[PDB]
Amino acid sequence: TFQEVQDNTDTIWKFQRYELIKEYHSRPALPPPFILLSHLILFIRGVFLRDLPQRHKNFRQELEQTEEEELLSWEAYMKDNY
Amino acid sequence: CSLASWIKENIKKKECVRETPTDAFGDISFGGLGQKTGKYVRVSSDTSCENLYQLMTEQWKLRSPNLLISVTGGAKNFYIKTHLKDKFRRGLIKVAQTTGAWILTGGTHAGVMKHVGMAVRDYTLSSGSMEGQIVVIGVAPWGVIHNRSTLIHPEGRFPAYYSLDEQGQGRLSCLDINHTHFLLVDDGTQGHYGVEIELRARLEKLISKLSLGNRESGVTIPVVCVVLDGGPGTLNTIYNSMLNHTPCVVLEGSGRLADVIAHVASVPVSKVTMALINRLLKRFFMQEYKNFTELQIIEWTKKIQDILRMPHLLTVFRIDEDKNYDVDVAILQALLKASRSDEHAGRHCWERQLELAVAWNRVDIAESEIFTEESQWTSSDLHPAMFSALVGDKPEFVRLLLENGVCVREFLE
Amino acid sequence: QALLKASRSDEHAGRHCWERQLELAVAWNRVDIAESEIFTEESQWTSSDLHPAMFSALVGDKPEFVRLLLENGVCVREFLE
Ligand SMILES: Nc1ncnc2c1ncn2[C@@H]1O[C@H](COP(=O)(O)OP(=O)(O)OC[C@H]2O[C@@H](O)[C@H](O)[C@@H]2O)[C@@H](O)[C@H]1O
Repeated sequence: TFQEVQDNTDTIWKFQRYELIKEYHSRPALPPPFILLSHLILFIRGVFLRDLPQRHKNFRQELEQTEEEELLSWEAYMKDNY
Repeated sequence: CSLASWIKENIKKKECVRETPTDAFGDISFGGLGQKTGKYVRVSSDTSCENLYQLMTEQWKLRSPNLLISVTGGAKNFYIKTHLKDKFRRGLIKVAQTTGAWILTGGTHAGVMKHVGMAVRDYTLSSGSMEGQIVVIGVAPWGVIHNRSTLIHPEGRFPAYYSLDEQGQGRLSCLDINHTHFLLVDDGTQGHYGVEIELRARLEKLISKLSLGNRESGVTIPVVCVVLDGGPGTLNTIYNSMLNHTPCVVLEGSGRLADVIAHVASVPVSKVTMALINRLLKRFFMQEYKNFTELQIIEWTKKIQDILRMPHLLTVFRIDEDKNYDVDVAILQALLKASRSDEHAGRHCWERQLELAVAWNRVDIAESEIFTEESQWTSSDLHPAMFSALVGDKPEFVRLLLENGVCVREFLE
Repeated sequence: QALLKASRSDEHAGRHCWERQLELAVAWNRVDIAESEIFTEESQWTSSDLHPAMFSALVGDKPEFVRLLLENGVCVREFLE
């Protein structure tokens, strides 16, 4: 198994990067000694007026409807060209 | 609004028949708020070539052309299988994009004009419209286009709005969507079809001589009519284009009137009679054959022999991907067959067809038809085609031009 | 073949030459004969006519009839409407 595991792939580290990206993306900036200082602000903001309306804005996006059709038509053209 | 000084001081219109100065010109915009507007001018069926020329290249700010192509087909009776339609639009995109072409049609939202405009919108989304906008110029009758109430105005209407109706289309027709220019024509009548033909052919000849005095030699830009299938009007516009010597009509090998000429074009001119064409009209126009007058049959059966009289302007092709045959092959063959039998002795048969055969990847036709063994060449003639083949990554034309007489010592001198 | 040669020369003008022979040519795997003899280039088609043969070819795992009926005029937007 060890030889099969070590000789399996070179893309393991690249896959790991993505595992790091999510949790260290979402977490607030200030370190865990002072994380309660961020919790006070983010907890006070949470119940008064809705904060961070896009929870994830660099991963998941909702395209405008006028753009969507022009976007899909381009990749259908590229599919036939492929 | 600087064009408005000229466009109410040169171009007239027709009424009552007497003529008067025109109105109702501007820029139409369709339903999408941001879909790019066009430019419409009515010109009532009889105008000077100089005034139309000044409208064409000066007051619309429109650059010189490289290849004019014209598409004629059936409207309101046009049926084609999905396979042939798909192959035709895929070929027509590549024809219309590799060269800086102009494409011309009778733009109304009915049939073959719809199938041209949808391929043009598919490419302009596929291109992203960065620069070099494709010009798809349309010519339609003023009288038979409908719901012009929001369009007729005596002072100009630049953000002119227009909506597609698609309901009241019994004796009138709806205007198309995917064009950019519009020349509407008016004969003083409000119901008759088929007025546009004469100014369409005269506009083809007018565009054909635009590239003269611009460069070193007097070579005119090529024109090509591509006919798919259509009824009594399409045969009329084919004949009216072929009266002019330069246009070359290229026919699809699948349709109804295209199958008529595809079956007539085998026999000699003496063989064809009025019984044979009557037999073929019963055979191909299965429905609506009855509605035809015998006198109208007598008119077609003279039109068809006048089309068959000149055999070096008539070419039937058949699209098949197995035998490596497409629309560009047909355009290039029908363009080479015309020039070889002409008044000129030489030096113009090859000059503008070589760069067009290099821009497309059609090496096989090029070698036999242009590099005939009875020809003689010099490297200083073949330098620009060598540069054009070498930049755009076509190694086979490099291999062929290298051994037909391009010296590298002369080329990089 | 002997069933298609009879019906084409008959008293009726049309609309019965193909209706019961198409489903029988789809139940058997005989695509090659079907295309030339029934899908003549001088014919015209509509997807609402070819829906039941499309269903019968699609259930019984015949991909070639799917490929042929798809390009002779069956629209998927009309079929799964
Ligand atoms: N320019 C037109 N636009 C829309 N509909 C038309 C047009 N011309 C004719 N029609 C309608 O279509 C019917 C005939 O259709 P076809 O015979 O298939 O087309 P055809 O008459 O040959 O006209 C072909 C059209 O294309 C252009 O090349 C040319 O400007 C001509 O008008 C007629 O009943 C007529 O009402």
